[PDB]
Amino acid sequence: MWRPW
Amino acid sequence: DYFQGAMGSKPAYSFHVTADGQMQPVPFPPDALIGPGIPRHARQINTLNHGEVVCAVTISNPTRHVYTGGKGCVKVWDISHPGNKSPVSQLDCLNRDNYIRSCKLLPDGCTLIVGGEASTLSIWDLAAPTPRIKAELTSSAPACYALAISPDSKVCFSCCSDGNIAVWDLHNQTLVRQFQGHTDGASCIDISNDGTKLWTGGLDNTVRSWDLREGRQLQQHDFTSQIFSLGYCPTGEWLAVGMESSNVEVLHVNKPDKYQLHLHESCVLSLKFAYCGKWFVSTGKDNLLNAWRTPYGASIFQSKESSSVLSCDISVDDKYIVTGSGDKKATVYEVIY
Amino acid sequence: DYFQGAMGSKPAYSFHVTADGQMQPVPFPPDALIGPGIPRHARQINTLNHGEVVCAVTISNPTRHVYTGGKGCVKVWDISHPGNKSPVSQLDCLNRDNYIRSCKLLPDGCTLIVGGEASTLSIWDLAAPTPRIKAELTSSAPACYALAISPDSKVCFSCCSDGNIAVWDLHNQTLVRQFQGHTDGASCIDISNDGTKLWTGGLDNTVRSWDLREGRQLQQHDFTSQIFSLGYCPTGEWLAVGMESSNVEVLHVNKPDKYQLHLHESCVLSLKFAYCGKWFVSTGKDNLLNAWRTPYGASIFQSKESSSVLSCDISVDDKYIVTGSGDKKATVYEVIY
Repeated sequence: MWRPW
Repeated sequence: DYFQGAMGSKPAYSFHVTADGQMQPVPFPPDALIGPGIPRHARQINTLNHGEVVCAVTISNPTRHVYTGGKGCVKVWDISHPGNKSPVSQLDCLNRDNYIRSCKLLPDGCTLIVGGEASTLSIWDLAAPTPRIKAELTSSAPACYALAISPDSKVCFSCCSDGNIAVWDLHNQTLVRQFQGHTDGASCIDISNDGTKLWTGGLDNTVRSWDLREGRQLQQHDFTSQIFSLGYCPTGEWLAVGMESSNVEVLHVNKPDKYQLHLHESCVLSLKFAYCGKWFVSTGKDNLLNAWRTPYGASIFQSKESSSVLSCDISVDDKYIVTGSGDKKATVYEVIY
Repeated sequence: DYFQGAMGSKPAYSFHVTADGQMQPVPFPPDALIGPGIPRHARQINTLNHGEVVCAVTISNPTRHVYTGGKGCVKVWDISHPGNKSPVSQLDCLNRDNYIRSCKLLPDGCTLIVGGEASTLSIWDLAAPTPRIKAELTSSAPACYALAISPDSKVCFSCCSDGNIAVWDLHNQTLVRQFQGHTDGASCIDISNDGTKLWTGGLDNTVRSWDLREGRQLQQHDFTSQIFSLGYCPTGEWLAVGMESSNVEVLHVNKPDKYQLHLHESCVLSLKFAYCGKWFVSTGKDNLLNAWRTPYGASIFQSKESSSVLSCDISVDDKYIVTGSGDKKATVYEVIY
């Protein structure tokens, strides 16, 4: 899953 | 206490880029940093101890409750009662291991739509004593990364992990349109001030605009980094775009020029215009909440938080800001004029 | 190279004291921190390595040479090319160990008067590329803490360690009068914008005004700590006063109200108005150079130096600020508008 943090 | 302005200065951080262009530092007009509807400062007034990283925040209208999206659930906090240290309710939305990524209120405040790392968007009736699920929208994309609601309340747009923008008729929970174009996750979304155009950002380094009546892609802007956030100026003309590269860029809609703003040291995770349109905020993985003058980006205030700032919202009267944190909480600020 | 403003805020530090005793935080007008001739940034452009604490600084008019007074020696620095950063001449005292307290140029840049912790004021001829001492004015007072020159150039006022103000005829090199009244060292001095009133502060906790024609003391203002510095606003009406308690007080001339400003943690050692009168600076034992809006003291900029800031001057063109340091140096700042 893309998670930018 | 009463606070007073005190001017600071930095190496030039705000640049105007012309058609050429040709980047010149911006000479700020007299009402860049001060004026009617321009905040003097912001004061932290609550901390909401969600206990998971807060990927999404929304404030009720009237302002009274805050919704924080963490892992598995949305928590509802009554900020009108000062002493509360715990939510007044919890909305269990998806697998306890998966994050809520976006939540939005309908214009009239009675329903919340929640999306996240799952293929279903839940729709919550907020009138019913204890809040309850009214309906679900079941996408075929694995995740939703961002939601937007139409100003007439009839449609929800979902930014899908496959790049598609899903358009849902809320009445009968039917996908009525799908905007295809982004070749990697669509990360962010807003609607133009006249309600007729959609603007989306992607992990394919583009911002796209879409005609809502005709159904087609209109414009594409290609960037040298991924887009994480965006916001359309409610008084029109300007689109703010926050980048993985740490830039904020303010694009002049259907025009040659733009501003580039440089006060983050890391990814610009989220952004939101004030309702009056005269200023906006950006939040960074560098822990900063920055306030900016529209369009040219004079720095009105800065607030450094304890951890990355993933999410934000501004209340309908521009009196409060709420941010969501990598330190597993949300922060409520009062905007002081 | 280029700089931009960025607004900040602090707990209320500027208060207005009215004739009826009330003390309220000042509501700043829209041009408190912004406007033509209001600095946006002070850039350190030169360090002048004198090698003794710099108790006195002055700048030629036209701007070109800076004079730094230390222990035993005034150094001369050419800030045109260079500034950076070696002296072009130096004026040595007979006693290497005598501390300099004040130096002032005559309007035509050809004469420097030098005073300090000794019984003589030296007058230096600077006309014929090499300096020479041309006159010594000999005091009964063991020390001079401050000098002022009359606008017509005929007279030098010397603040004596015994409280007296010695009035020296410069052409005839003779003592013409004494302004007697300070019951402890006079520390500071300025002339009113019409040129008719003398203002002095002392270690007796008083500011006093004097009628330059009559010779008579006019006003007296008693304070609860020692006065270390003062400045009269060149466009009139306001007298800034720097105290040992850390306050800067801005007195309304001939009126019963004043401002109290609180951004120093220690003694206010020196102070100077800009020539346009619209802002001024004060310097602290706390290492701060603070710039202040006239009269209510909105904080335009702060710069924290490496050591105590003992002295300052502003050039007649308002383009430069020079401060003298406890770290045995002076700093040249370019004022960025």
